[PDB]
Amino acid sequence: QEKLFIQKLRQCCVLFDFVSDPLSDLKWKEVKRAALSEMVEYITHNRNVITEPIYPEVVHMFAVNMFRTLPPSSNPTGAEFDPEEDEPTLEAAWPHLQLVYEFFLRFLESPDFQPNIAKKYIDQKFVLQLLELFDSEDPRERDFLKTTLHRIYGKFLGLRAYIRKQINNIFYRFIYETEHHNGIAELLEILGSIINGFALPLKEEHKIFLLKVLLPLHKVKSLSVYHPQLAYCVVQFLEKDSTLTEPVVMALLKYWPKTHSPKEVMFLNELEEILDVIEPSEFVKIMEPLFRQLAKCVSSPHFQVAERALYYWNNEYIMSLISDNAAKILPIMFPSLYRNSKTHWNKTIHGLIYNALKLFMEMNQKLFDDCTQQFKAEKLKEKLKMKE
Amino acid sequence: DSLYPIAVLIDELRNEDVQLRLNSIKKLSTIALALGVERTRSELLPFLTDTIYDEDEVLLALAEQLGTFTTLVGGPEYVHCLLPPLESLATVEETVVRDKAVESLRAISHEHSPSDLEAHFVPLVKRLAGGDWFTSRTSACGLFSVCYPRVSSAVKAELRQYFRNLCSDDTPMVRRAAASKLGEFAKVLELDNVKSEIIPMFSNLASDEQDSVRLLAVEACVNIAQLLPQEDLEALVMPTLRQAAEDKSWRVRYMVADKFTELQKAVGPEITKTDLVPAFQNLMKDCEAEVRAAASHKVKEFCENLSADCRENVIMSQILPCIKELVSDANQHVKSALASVIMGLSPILGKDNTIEHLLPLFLAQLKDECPEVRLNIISNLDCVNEVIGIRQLSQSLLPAIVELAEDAKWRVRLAIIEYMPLLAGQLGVEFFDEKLNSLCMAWLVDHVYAIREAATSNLKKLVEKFGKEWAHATIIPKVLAMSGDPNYLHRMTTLFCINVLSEVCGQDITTKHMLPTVLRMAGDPVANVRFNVAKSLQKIGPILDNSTLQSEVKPILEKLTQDQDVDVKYFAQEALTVLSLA
Amino acid sequence: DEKVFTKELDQWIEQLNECKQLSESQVKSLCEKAKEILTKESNVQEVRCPVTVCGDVHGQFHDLMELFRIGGKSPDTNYLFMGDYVDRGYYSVETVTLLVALKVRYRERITILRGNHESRQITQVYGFYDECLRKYGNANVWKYFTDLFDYLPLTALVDGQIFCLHGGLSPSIDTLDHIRALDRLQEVPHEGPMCDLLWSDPDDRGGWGISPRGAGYTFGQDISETFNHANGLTLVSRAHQLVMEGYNWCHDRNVVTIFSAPNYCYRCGNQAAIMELDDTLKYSFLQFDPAPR
Amino acid sequence: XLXRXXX
Ligand SMILES: [Mn+2]
Ligand SMILES: [Mn+2]
Repeated sequence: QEKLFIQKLRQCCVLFDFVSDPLSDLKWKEVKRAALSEMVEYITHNRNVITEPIYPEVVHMFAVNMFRTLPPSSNPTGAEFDPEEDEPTLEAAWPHLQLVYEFFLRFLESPDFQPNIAKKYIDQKFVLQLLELFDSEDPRERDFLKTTLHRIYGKFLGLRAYIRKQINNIFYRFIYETEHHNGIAELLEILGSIINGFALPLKEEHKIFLLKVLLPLHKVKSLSVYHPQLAYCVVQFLEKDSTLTEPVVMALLKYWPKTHSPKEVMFLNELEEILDVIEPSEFVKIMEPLFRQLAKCVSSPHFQVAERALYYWNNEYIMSLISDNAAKILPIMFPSLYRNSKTHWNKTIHGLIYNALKLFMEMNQKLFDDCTQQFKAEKLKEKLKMKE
Repeated sequence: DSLYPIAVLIDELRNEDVQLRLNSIKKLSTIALALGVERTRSELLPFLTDTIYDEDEVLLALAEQLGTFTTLVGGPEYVHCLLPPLESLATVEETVVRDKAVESLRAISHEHSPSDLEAHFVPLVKRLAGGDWFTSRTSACGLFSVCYPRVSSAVKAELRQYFRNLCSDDTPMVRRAAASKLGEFAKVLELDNVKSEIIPMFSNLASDEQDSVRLLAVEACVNIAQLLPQEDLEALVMPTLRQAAEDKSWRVRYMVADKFTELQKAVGPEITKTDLVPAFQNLMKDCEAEVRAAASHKVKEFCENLSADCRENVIMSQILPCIKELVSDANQHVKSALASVIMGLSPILGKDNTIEHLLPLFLAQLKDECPEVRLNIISNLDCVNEVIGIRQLSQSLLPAIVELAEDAKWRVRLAIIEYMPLLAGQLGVEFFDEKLNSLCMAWLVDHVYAIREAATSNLKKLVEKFGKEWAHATIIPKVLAMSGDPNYLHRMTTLFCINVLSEVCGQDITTKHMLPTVLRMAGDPVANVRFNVAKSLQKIGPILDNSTLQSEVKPILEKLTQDQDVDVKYFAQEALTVLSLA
Repeated sequence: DEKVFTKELDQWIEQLNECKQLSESQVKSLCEKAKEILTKESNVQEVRCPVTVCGDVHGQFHDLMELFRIGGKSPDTNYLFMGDYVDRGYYSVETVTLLVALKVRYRERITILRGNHESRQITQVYGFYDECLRKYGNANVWKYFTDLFDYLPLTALVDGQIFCLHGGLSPSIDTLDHIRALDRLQEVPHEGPMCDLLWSDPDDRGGWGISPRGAGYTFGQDISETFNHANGLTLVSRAHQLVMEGYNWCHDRNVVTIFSAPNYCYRCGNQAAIMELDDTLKYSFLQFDPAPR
Repeated sequence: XLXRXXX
């Protein structure tokens, strides 16, 4: 017929309360595998541009195939195990859900489908239940949530307060209570786009979002998983207000791994990603203790660290800065670059260093020399008197 | 003869080399000692107070230190002096530190005089509870239990308000806290208040948006139920406790499963029969493997705790049906769990029922695929025969046991090798010597050492069961015709048993039927077998008579002290110095 | 003068058995003692039967323990491990600290061989390094151990008939003497005979192939058969690649692999086995599941 | 399969 505001509101209810537990392998009667791929090629393939009838049978439908307490983890404890090595456990009856998401997505994503066709049909309580969901089926299930929550956050200026706050709560627990959660990574991406679009004169709840939530996320040990998605947030955050540069860098410094080479490398990597954008007026506030550390990194016995540390030397910009401030930097870096590199096994660094040194001459001959002087001179005494 | 070191730690508390600043703080006690109380109070605390430390390892240590200064700060009159810094450590981000900061306030709280408490200690709890940042509020919760009992009627009311506030916090995190502490906080409030005040919070935290809160509510339900007198149980506790047994989030349910026998006792011996029994089934048939196996573990203790007059009746018409189902579950951990306690039911249903009902299940498990379920059942047979007839055992169970004695998974072969000496004793030696001896002899030569070791010792326990004379006629022979196996691993097995049989074979049998072979082997090609021969003579040493000792021992225990292989050498020597033969 | 040390190792061992690490001050000492003892050994250590050949252990301490619950316990039963003591696992230190301890003590009862992992560069990448930190604070127990590693002999010959090596055969190596000439007293090189002995693998592609690993080559049935016929080797035993079944035969019973790290890296899900060689070199393989933790 | 250098 031509009366659809009753063919779907009964067709959806069919695919709604369905509930087909695919954990017995019986009753192979699809039925619904279509009802959905239907409401799809119905709202997608220009079969419509007028399906705004006041009716939230979609939501209810969704919040029934999705909203369930996630099952008990199929992955081990967590001390002797690294999540980057967790065998993904795929949710069965995916080809079923796979659509419930798809539909709900190609739902309020389409034009003419007003926001108040949901305003009070998609309330905090819906959001929240959606959030937990951020938990286990190889990205697949997450990936969808990542997107769904994205678009919901970018259309209901009312749920922004909540979505945000409730995301924090998930992180504070990740950090201080259970050092376990699968969608931390996915979530940060969401917060990626979010940050990249805050108020020009940054509200003060964000500066707290950054300082008391984001940085502390580097403390965790499973960091190897959401590091890159994280760094982006830190960096992106510094482009929206280079004031926070100092406190962000002082944080990464306080935390800085001491028994986890791999993390030490990440920090270095993220730290360059920051210098790369650092602002001269700011670079100065950090500079001293920052390079005071790089100093140790070069002097590290872990080839992977040192290697990544010295690479700082091939950054046009980072070098640029060091120059305009060689005065102070150069001597902090010397004892370690010029260090008596004649006591190693990694037949590489010795050369990797020489190269940095050269790159340090072409910049300020005089200083370079004068520092040598100063160094040797000192070294001298510590060799004479220090032999009684 | 000096006071310099101590005076230096006092200078290394700000040394900027965290590794040192630690040590100093980590001994912060011997600084306030050589410091001198009246000082500690006016120089060391106002220093730890006006100094924000970073690195956690240090912060942790300061916190743990501060809890013992009760004395070094001058005793109870001035214990309220340690508050200021701890109150700050209570705020710290990294939990552990603030967790210890809390562990301390509690400890030193008991040292405050009620007068001080109302004046210095409560205030700290109030300030922590009202903190801008959740952490503080988190902490605060752990502090009510310890000051309430001693403050005044006026303050007790103020505290109760502040605590309800922590329960109704905008942060899941703080709520989950108030949640866990809700139990211990009730345990101190006066009765009336448990009813009018605790109860409400209890139910709310019990129906929180966050399930991770709600489940902590079930834990405190067990505590609240022990405070309330029966009657009121069906009015204030039960609505909520049933509610949780159903709760959508399997996590909440799982709790009611683990804290079941606990809830049993608290509730009553009756309300149990009224609500929990049905409720208990529900869990045994839960949708979540966990909650199921969970309840399984509780089966044995749930019953032994059922009303004295109906136990057998309900275990039979109510519980026993579901059990039979679980035995045949799909999830190992559930079969594996229930199979490790299922037997404790025998002594409840009696000789009869046990054989008509439970005994069959024992078989079901005794033969299951999952090593666990087998292993877990094999372990409680030392029993059964104390219910079923020792004949009923050796007839409808012994067969399996005879088969288990050699299934794949060695930890299981073991499980049998251990339950042997009992079966042997109960079954009788003649039964043993006939259709069971061949087994205990087989083990003596298993591929896995673990099994041989167990088997070796096993003998000593049999000789203790059937007298020396029996060994010299059914054991000592085979245990010797083994020394002829080419593989040294087995070849040694011999010297091993010997080292055990002598412990219980009188001075005779040892000297005339074992000492001969413990020597004849001292001339073996594989050194291992040689240095062990030496180590053996030291074991069967004392049991020999002085004359045999310096006759057939020393001389042959000499022909080794001068042997090639460094080991045999050392083991021959340390075989003398102990026997006192040089 | 003799019961002043031998009575203390006995304890260090007892300790390491409860799974408690020795102290930094101790590690260094243990290692030295170990050095002097390993210097004297050849690159092709010739140890007599009977024995128990074990493979990769990778800091899976407890699962090492299980092994002993199977093959018996040293010194009462002789052993021979083929490298890969550290890395992956959660208790490297304890594990290696132990195995070494046992050498220093019962010098003739156990034989340890170097593995692709007894080198700095790897230990650093895969974990032994970090664990050393996470457990000792400095980075000295690591140097102490990465140093003792260089003296570890490359290969072992069981009664002149069975050849043992962590990895495999190497082009630059044709005869056992070719190996007795090498100088193992150095860190594992990226390319070279020595390296290969510790990285090579058995391949079905036949004829020296390129190893998808990064070092060493993929010798084949042909290459194996020859090597054996050459020096007079009845069987070439090694281990260096997870063999789901504990041990695998390949190249027409010429070369066999033996992995001893069950459920490897606590993730892989493989049985692990060890090979016993009785008084007359008889092949008997004992498989075992990861100890119940 | 944990990363070639060897699951
Ligand atoms: Mn290897
Ligand atoms: Mn390996």
